[PDB]
Amino acid sequence: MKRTFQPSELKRKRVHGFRARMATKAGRQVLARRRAKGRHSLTV
Amino acid sequence: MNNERIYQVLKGPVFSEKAQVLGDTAGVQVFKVDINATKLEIKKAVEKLFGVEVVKVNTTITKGKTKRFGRTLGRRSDVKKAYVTLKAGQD
Amino acid sequence: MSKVCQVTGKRPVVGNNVSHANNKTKRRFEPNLHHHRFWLESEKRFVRLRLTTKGMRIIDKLGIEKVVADLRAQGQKI
Amino acid sequence: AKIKKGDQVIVIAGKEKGKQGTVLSVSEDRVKVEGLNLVKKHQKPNRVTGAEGGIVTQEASLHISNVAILNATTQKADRVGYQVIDGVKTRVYKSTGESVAVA
Amino acid sequence: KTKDLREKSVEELKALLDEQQLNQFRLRMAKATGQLGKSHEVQVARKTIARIKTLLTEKQ
RNA sequence: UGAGAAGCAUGCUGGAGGUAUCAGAAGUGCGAAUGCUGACGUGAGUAACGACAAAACGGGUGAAAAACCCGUUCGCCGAAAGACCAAGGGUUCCAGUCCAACGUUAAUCGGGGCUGGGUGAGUCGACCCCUAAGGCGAGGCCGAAAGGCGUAGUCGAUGGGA
RNA sequence: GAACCCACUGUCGUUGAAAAGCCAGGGGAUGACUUGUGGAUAGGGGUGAAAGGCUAAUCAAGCCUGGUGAUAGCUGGUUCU
RNA sequence: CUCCGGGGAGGCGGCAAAUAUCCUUUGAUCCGGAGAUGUCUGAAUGGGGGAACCCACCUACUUUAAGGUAGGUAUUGCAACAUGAAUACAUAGUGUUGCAAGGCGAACGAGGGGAAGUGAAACAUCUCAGUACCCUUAGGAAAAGAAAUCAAUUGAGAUUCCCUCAGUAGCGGCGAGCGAACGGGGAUCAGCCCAUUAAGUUAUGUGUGUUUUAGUGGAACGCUCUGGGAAGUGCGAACGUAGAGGGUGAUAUUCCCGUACACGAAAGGGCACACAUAAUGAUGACGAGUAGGGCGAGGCACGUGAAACCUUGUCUGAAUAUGGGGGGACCAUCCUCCAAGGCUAAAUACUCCUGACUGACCGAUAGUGAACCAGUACCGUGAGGGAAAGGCGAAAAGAACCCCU
Ligand SMILES: NCCC[C@H](N)CC(=O)N[C@@H]1[C@H](O)[C@@H](OC(N)=O)[C@@H](CO)O[C@H]1NC1=N[C@@H]2C(=O)NC[C@@H](O)[C@H]2N1
Repeated sequence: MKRTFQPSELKRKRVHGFRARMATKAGRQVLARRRAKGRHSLTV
Repeated sequence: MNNERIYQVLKGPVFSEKAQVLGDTAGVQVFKVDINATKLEIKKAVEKLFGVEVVKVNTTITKGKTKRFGRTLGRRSDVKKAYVTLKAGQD
Repeated sequence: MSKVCQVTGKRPVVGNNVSHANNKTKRRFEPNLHHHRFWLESEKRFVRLRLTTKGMRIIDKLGIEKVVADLRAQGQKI
Repeated sequence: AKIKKGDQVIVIAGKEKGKQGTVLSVSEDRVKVEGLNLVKKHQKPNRVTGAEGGIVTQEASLHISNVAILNATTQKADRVGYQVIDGVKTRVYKSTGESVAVA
Repeated sequence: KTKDLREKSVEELKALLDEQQLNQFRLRMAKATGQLGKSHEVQVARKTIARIKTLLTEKQ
């Protein structure tokens, strides 16, 4: 049966990407939190 | 195109059965080149530093392998190869 | 770009509605703002300002030229 | 104090206490002495280089604080101090104050 | 070598840099082919290239 | 040995710390909370080994062959169980070598470990020129702030252009 | 009436081959049709040929992090002589 | 990589041994200071974009082919200049140059908005609480501050913080709860101006003093017994302005590194005080749409109450030193102060970070989630969640060689 995850890299980058996060204040706060926690990879 | 870039364009020759057959049969040289080098750069570099006349250049890029030593992973760097065709019998 | 009076600086403030059973809910009080065109002789033109009726009372008492000079000195494009 | 690659030392602690020789190398806090502190090494032969293996005897390092410089005149263990003779620093024996013999 | 390197003019230094880069390329080719047993030649060529560029920046 | 929580002496193991007396302070005593973490039992050498398209023999190699290789027969698919492309994956592709772990059995075999190779374009595709839905948006209008919408523009293929 | 899209009956399966299937039958099959790529609508909100249906195996108010060690006149447990 | 200073025999960073080529007393490795170089993304700023990519233009030099070097090309605000509509003067608009800003980061400060779980043994006033959270924006601190203030013997004398007064006076479905001030004792102490204009502060240079970024010297122990090994037993000795600590084959003041103490800086940095130049303070010259009032709210311990006082959304509205504000409804008398203009150190709050030192704090299920290649493996579309895993030996001396397979 069809499952929930149907991967598409263009959609992945446009929804969860670095520039998408930079575009809004809440996304910049997300990036700040992840930098403070010390994640090795900030975004997808 | 300057001399400083000229001395960095080429890296070394390729030693393999395919390269050996190509050289022994069609007079084609195989070189490892800089990843950012272009065909015109390669042509001018070969012509200046080997005194032979180049007919055409073909290039290809091979991605590096990802493999493990012990408990850590690693990746090798990409390698760009150049197939340089010379005229008649040269080099 | 806001409900702010150019002449006096008034703006909405917050408060409470109070019912007969003393229930309190948040509200705001708004200024009596609106647009008005004033003839300015020194520059031969109409200047349009967003201001309150208290702003008009101040303009009536002091003159339009003095008020415009004060706003320009405060750094507004009038 | 100081102990360098050429001096004559005497072992003051360990299984080799009382013996003497010439130091071979100094590195960190370990020193090697000629003919002293020998070990038996079971060496496997090296396929690439041949050199069929066997049992060999070689020096092993001691702690640098287990050896003392030797005073030739009195043949006894001694400490090392520094003195500015003329305009240059030099090593001297604490007991007598004379200059330390060179290698 | 920087001592005697500093005792040369700008034009001499630039030429020296030119044959030094040429020599570095030649040594790289020789080592890649396997005709060079000693790599300190490559190391010192690199080092003097850096030295000449430093001295040129200082002198200009 | 003492009424008890417990104390004392000593054989073996172990290989560097322990601590009287009298005071002082507590992370001070566990069998249970369908308590928490790790290790190991019973069921039990029990059920099962994943489409009922199907296998048989000779030779080879090997420590070992029902499963690998070569050969001779038998059977199954054939609008897909064959041949391609996009998306997605990323070396799984080829050769040599190894069999501990992985493969629902063994394995000399492998999409497994190790070493070394391999992707060649003016014409194929992308990049590039053009725009749809839609997004962003100099000035601008609006909003306590953060911001909302939008003009000129600028992007955006699933479409047009050797 | 094939492909394709559905899901009416029965057997089996229920520590399954499968966290919704297989097999034998069944319905629509030029239309209010099926489908790829890319977009829009966001939680007392959305969307709904309307079942309180669906909104990432979660829905009479999604998920995550904070207030937060919420409160519990209730149940359990509470270690030497 | 370069220079300056230190230092004096080894060195070529770690996992991580071996090996090779080697460097170094013509002074290496190493330590401190000052310089040179410094790809691409990212506020990212030439345009665009799915971050680490795609596409450009203009100058100067260089090439003869299809390029190379360097510089420049964002927006907004301010200033100068130029140009310039409807529209005649003009203004709007447009461009060039020069200057400045944007982003990030622990806590503390100030300001704009602002809950509910809960308690009241139910619940709506009330509480929780101006707490959590969101937004804007400083500084090394911020804010406040020199009486239109309190007091009530006619006395005190700017602001801030701590101890009392006191769980008192009061507020309150007079419930649950909330909760002062006066006075007294301390910490620190400081005032100066409104157009000829002050104290103070910030930059720049000079001078003096201190501190800091490498380092140098630095005392004194032998014999014997046990033992694999002595620092341990037994016997005697020495230093102490040094008997802190760490290491060495078991427990060391006299073996090593050190310790007390005494010395030390080419060059650079901080702080302190004093001079010179800037600049600021400093659009402001005694305070009118202001004080006061009517209506609705908010703040004061104070919930409309006998409710003074402060702020203002709306409507109004004085006197102006023979004047005006306050003393908790209001009036009279007394006492006290002068609003509608400004600047100002200390005592106070905090720790992303740096150096030294300390613990009746933990010792691998503890202590940070993380002693180990941890915000990793792994889970999730995503925000996010989130582990397990320390110990051979003093020294590899890490088992040559033989046998089964
Ligand atoms: N601290 C909180 C006290 C709560 C009250 N006590 C509850 C109460 O008694 N409400 C009643 C009630 O709602 C109803 O009359 C009746 N009885 O049904 C109305 C009819 O006018 O009158 C209300 N009374 C008031 N309205 C006024 C107001 O809001 N402001 C001023 C003063 O006039 C207030 N008092």
